[PDB]
Amino acid sequence: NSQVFGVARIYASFNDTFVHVTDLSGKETIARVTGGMKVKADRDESSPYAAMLAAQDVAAKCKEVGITAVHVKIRATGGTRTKTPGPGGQAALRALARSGLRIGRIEDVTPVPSDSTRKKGGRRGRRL
Amino acid sequence: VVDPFTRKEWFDIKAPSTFENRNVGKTLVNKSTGLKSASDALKGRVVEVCLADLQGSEDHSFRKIKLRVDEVQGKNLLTNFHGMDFTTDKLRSMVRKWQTLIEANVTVKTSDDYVLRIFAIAFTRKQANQVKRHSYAQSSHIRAIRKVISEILTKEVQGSTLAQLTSKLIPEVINKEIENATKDIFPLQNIHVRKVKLLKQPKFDVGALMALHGEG
Amino acid sequence: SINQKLALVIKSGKYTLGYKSTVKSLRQGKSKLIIIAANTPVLRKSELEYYAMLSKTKVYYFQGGNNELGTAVGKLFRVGVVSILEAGDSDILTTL
Amino acid sequence: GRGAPLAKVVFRDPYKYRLREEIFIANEGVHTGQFIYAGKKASLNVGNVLPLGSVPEGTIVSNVEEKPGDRGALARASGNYVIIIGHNPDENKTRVRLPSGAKKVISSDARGVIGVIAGGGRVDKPLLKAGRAFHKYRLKRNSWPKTRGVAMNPVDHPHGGGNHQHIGKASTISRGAVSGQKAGLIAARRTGLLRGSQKT
Amino acid sequence: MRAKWRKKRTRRLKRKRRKVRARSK
Amino acid sequence: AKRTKKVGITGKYGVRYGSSLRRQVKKLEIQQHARYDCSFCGKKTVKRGAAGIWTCSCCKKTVAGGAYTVSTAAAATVRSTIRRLREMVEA
Amino acid sequence: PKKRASNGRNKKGRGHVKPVRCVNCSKSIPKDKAIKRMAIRNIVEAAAVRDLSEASVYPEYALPKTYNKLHYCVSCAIHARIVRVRSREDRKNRAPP
Amino acid sequence: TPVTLAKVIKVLGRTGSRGGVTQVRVEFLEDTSRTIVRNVKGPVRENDILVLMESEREARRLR
RNA sequence: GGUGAAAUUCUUGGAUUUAUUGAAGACUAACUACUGCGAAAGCAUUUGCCAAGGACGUUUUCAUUAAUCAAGAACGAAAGUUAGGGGAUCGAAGAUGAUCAGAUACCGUCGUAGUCUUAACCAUAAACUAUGCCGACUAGGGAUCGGGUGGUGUUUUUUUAAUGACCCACUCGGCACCUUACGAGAAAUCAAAGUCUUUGGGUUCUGGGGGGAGUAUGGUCGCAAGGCUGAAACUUAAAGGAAUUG
Repeated sequence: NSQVFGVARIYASFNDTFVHVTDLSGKETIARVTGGMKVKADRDESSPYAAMLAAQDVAAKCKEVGITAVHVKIRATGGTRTKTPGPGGQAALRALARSGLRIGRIEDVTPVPSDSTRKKGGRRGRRL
Repeated sequence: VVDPFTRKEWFDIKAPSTFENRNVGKTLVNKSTGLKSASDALKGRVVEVCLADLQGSEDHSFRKIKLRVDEVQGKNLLTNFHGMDFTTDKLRSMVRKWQTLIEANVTVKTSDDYVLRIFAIAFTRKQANQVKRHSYAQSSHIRAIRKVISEILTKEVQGSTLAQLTSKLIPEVINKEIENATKDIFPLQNIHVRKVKLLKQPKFDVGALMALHGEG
Repeated sequence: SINQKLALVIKSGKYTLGYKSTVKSLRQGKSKLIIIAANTPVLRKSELEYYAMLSKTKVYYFQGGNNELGTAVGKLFRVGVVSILEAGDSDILTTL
Repeated sequence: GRGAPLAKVVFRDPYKYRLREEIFIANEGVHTGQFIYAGKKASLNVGNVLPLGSVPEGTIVSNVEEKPGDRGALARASGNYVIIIGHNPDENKTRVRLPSGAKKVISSDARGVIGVIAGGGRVDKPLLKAGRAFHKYRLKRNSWPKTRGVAMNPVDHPHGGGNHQHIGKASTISRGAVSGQKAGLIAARRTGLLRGSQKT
Repeated sequence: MRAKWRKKRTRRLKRKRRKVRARSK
Repeated sequence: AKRTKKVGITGKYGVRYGSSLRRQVKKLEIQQHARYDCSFCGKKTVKRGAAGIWTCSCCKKTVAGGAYTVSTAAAATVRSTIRRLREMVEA
Repeated sequence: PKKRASNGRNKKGRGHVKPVRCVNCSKSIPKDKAIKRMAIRNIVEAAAVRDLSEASVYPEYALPKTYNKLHYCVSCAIHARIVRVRSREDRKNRAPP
Repeated sequence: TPVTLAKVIKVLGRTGSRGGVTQVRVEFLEDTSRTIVRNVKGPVRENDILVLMESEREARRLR
């Protein structure tokens, strides 16, 4: 068991994805890139292909520093927002598997209230 | 143009020896400098760990432990207990349609002056021939269950400390005595302690931290 | 609760109302329970505590003011202290 | 001249056998005949004089000193109080929020009474009367009545003159104007009716 | 012809109409 | 009998001043001239003396507080939050 | 014409229930009405389970499920195909498939 | 770029908006445990050989 | 960030995320139903007090003490309005950025009043079960909540006992439901909308073609916005209601 652990927070959202790596602690982050900082089209920021490339480069920096096995925490925007992961996290986690790293201990974390503040759209909704 | 991974060190954290796996992993600080120490940037970290990895089993994977960094000793650092939750898949996977959900919490300061706010979740269940579809509870019964759970949690915590609390919360003996203590009111599957929290620490208690540590 | 069994005391047993009559009975040894409304000044409070430590009677701090204690004794005024000589029917003297 | 009443507090002098007296701008709730504990090691009541290191985060304290020892400068008028905001334990400073909504970073050894100054709610009652405002000012200082600068002469004030009562040049006077020119809106960021954000 | 703007134009009908009668009376 | 319909204690302000300001001063004069319940002695025996000063006249006590009542809403939040934080200090 | 004898959905004998916000458009629709679906997903999809089990430590541990109970309104449900509009008679066909 | 060879397992059916893109499951020609859904442009029979510029897209139904 | 795709804005003075800790306010999800309670509006965290309350049980009690209600009174969602104390999130007005032939509109970013609350008004809603209220009878069923009763029933365990839960059968009350029509209806549909030309159990309101018009004016209430009461002149052959075919 010569494998050391880290944490990959994958924040999937309907505008962008986040792939973020920290230690077993929570401060002192390792490396994070997004599809939104990967491609330049401003609508492909939350593409599965975008999260795939972000996972590839996070895996590159991760294998360069030497972190091997990673606890995965995956989440949505949450709160009074969407609650549900977009098209990012799935392709990101698949690409992190196909990288050559090691993945364990996946559990969903996403912030969810005991009946928070109002949602945005105002009683009649985002009627388009 | 600076590349701080030429600066970040590697510290091996150690768990209290209640857990069989004393080793957990390695965190990282920046450089021990004058006026800005790596120990000082290490003083307040909190680590979340899967209790399957600490206990060496697999069935215990539905829990998570929050350890607290408080002391460092020469490329080695000691952790102290800070809180326990379940994991979200397990909490949702328990919570079913068609059964009431008995749920309680109590605050208690222990023998040593850790105060803890400690939670307990229990459900209803069927009884093996129940042709009625759903099996709820009268809410007067849920009152009786909260009373018994408050009594049994304050009894099984108040006369102990962090060490005996850890030794009780690992193998699930408290909810064992709870289930055994309320067979006689309502069925109650999935009796569990889901969330304990430290609130106020005592004075720094690092001798009991060695009473956790220091064997190996 | 305490209100029901105090109403039971005023129904059956016997009492005295008022500070002067309370301390007079407590010198005379005719009383067993002293009930103090919590808005009594701390001097008179601790004075009757000292007299209770002398007399080996039971004492109890009625959780409220003398208005609440007047309602608890069925009178339309304030009672700072009420001294139970004997309950008659209440088990208050046995419990608490 | 205050609305906020006072408490003549009788202390004991530890160094000489006498009774040294001090006057406090009281909080609410404090009363005649009240034991009142001042200093660091005391406990956090309403009426006691803790320092800001030994209050926790988020405590209502009034008559808060500004620098260590200067005997009370902040938050003393009839109904004010200072929230403690959040600390920095080394280099011992505490951040407070001031009754003008201000965020200040003051000395952790600054004292303060705990609570909110008595005589709150004073300005919710209309004066109604020149008579009422007259006695308010004749027990403060001679700054009432105020004749309008546009209804003086031009010699008396920079707005005076004209066959109407109008001003002519813009009435937002800057800070780098000289004295005699500063009588108007002084160095205004913005004017006009605030239908807008608190901007802090 | 239509009734909710019978209604809001009715309250503005009554506003203009009441003001002008309060002028003359 | 019935003295006035809706002005109350403000027959001493007459026909002057505008009815709105007579409303606010009706409410606040009721408050600052009404008696209160002294918790120190359980008697309805208080009056105002000045802004803040509230005296009980039977048991001859004084207590500082709001300019027009025995207590304000701000001081209610203050006593509860001091009681909370002092309890968690105890804890 | 009264289209439904259930009026929408099932109060039958309360008065006011609390309202709740549609997931897709945040319409504040009361909880009695307002299409409920409980959707669970595995955190990984169907094609990546073998991939992750091939690339995992801690052999044969578990694989947990995201749960979510999506509320929906009428407008969003019928617009996004959770619901189809049904014939006059099968309106009473209360059976999920 | 390590180009990917593939071999047809079975077609599913022409989807897309205008209809002109079929979906086929293919096996990577060296890993018989790994087959994958894949959008193809022209006409695809069974058991023939595909070329891929990447292997980890596995795109979905198009409308 | 944000979107249908964008731009307003925020960013090397480190924005978003991460972590730690604290504060602030509202909220009370997952349990969450063709379930409960309340006169209704309405009410979902624990615990305590405060008083209430329906139903059940009753070889108790009093013995018509009732049913329905003009004038009259209480409560009365939310928006309002009068001053506080709060004031986080969402957010009419407003600001902009979009979309457009134009957008003072939907979409985007904010933003006051509000949201919250204490004290005081207001008295309205699709306050909708669009079905007055009390009564008696008329048809099949299975689940449901609360109370009761029975069972050579089950279980819990320490051992049968004490329950408590579960099962079977009944009964009263309860929110509903599923089938048929003896019936009702103009019809959708209905266990009440049935027991109506074969027409009458007690009783309260309401409507009399559509507009005009909830306007006029008189009256009262209200700080005000407005409430309750409320026509006429004149105009028009329709306004409509379930249902069939296109």
